[PDB]
Amino acid sequence: MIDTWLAQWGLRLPSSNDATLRLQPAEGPELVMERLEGGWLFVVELGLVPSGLPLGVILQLLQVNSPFSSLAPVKLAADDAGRLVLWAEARDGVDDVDALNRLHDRLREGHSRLVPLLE
Amino acid sequence: LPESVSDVRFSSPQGQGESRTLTDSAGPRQITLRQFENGVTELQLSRPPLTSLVLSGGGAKGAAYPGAMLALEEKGMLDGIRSMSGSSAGGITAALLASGMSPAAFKTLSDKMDLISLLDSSNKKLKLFQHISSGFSELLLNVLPRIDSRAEPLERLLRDETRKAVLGQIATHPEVARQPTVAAIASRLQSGSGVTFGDLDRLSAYIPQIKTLNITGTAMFEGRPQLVVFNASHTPDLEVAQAAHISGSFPINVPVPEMIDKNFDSGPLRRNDNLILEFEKGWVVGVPEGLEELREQTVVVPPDEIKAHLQERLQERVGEHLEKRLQASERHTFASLDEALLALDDSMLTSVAQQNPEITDGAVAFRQKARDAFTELTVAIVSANGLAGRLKLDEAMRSALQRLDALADTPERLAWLAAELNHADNVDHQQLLDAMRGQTVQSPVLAAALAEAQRRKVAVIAENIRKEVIFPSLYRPGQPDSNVALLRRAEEQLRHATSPAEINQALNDIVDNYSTTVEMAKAWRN
Repeated sequence: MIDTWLAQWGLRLPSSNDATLRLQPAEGPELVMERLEGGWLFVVELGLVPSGLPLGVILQLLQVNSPFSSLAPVKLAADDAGRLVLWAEARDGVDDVDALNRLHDRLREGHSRLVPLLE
Repeated sequence: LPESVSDVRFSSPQGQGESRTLTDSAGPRQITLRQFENGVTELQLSRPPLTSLVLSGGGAKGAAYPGAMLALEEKGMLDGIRSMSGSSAGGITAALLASGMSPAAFKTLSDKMDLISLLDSSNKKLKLFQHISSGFSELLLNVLPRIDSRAEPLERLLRDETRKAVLGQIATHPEVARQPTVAAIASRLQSGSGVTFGDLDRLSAYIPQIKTLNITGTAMFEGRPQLVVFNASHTPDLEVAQAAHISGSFPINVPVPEMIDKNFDSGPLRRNDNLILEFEKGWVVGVPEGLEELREQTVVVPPDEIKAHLQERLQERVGEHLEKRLQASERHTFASLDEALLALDDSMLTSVAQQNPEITDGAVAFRQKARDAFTELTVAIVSANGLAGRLKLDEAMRSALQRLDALADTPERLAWLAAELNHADNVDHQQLLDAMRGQTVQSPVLAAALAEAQRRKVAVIAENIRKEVIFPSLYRPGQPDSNVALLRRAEEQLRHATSPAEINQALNDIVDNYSTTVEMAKAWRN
């Protein structure tokens, strides 16, 4: 449950059910939470896709999406404006606190491994 | 939780715990302020004044339009409209309404005006395309003099009706009519000249019934749509009848956002609302107005009996939209009360102060001192007779700036003061900023104002690049999806650019990956 997950940090789900919430841990990337009708979309931003990436880097990025990736179920995508992002979907009534922390952990792990490759 | 995710806070302000209401529906904007246990302040207020009418497209389908104007008049909201904007054929209607025609007069004209015949007749205004053989928007303007469309029935009609409406408004306001600038305009019109965008701008300041006019169209040139904009800033001396005629003659619908203007401001409140009339999931994560916001401001438009019917329907639909917007509200969340108060304009602050002076005393004192200091600065600038020289500024200017500096005791107040010093219409502050551009200065407020002025300069350049380089290629028919993606990314880079370097990177990415676009990109880069 999202409110309980937030309670871990002494936070509470704001009563003004706004469509987008942003969390900033002391270390690591900002976590963007977007409300889906029946769940949440967890996203971490990696900046606009740079021009001129070497093939090996392109491969590493695309390999994040392997069904057997260690970052599973996180996915690497680009938004409509060309911003590289890692995302995962939290589904109400299925993903408990441990499941949510696991998504957050994988999003962070992916972020740390990839940011250096995007000079 | 692992070490790295031990502490976490909301990166944007979020109310926590219970809130208390500091002010309840204060003044005309119904300002409500709620503050939470962590100091976060939520501002709730009515929608901003409906000052803009936007007519997306036109032509035969515009038969219903008179119903919208009748609805605005019925609700006493037509005088509140300050500007009229129309795309393609919508410019025809916008020009008539902007000139001051009454809803009744406009209905009569619209009903016995055959827009299909008038438009079809337009005897080949493709001479424009040919003359542009020897950016684009400026080339089009430079070729109009060697084109003669003044006698075309549609243009003659628009010129005559707009002139009659303007002269009638002037005549009903004798105090205005006798003012020299107005008398000059009237004399020029009586001699046969047509109403210009500049005439409308000057008269609208005197007569609420006359509105400023914006006409935008997309002109296909070499398979690429070019955005053509006519208004008081770009084409003050162009007759509105000719602009509406040209815009209506282009063969690629102008996106509504291209008709809604960008406004730099010292706070987050929307300055005004639009009533957008049109006929008939995107995913951007952004950094760490939307179509949905535009949708809230849009009303979809639906043989004498049919005209009456379609107009009746639109009048009913617009009337309901106008009632419903009164029930809507705008909401903003701030990290502190003072920042919420800084978001309020002077009139709003006064309204809140009249109900709950205990929460506004500090903000009212700050506002009064800032206004007095800004005046002192203006007096110093104008009284200096030149801001150049071996020595930087003078004692009077320094003194005014020192007073502003003392008010900048928080990052929020510094930012507000710097944005206030950047108001584009303040000729004197603008002379000060221009005079000190690129220089190190002692005043923290002036330094912040200079940095903001530079950021605004970059944003303006980025917007021009978007319109001249990106828009035409982005909306080119048949543009492969890969190029569209590249262009969308460039638009994102341009929206966020704060330095010439960031603009250059956007241009380089297009040159290196796009498969005349590349030419225009290299042109802007140097």
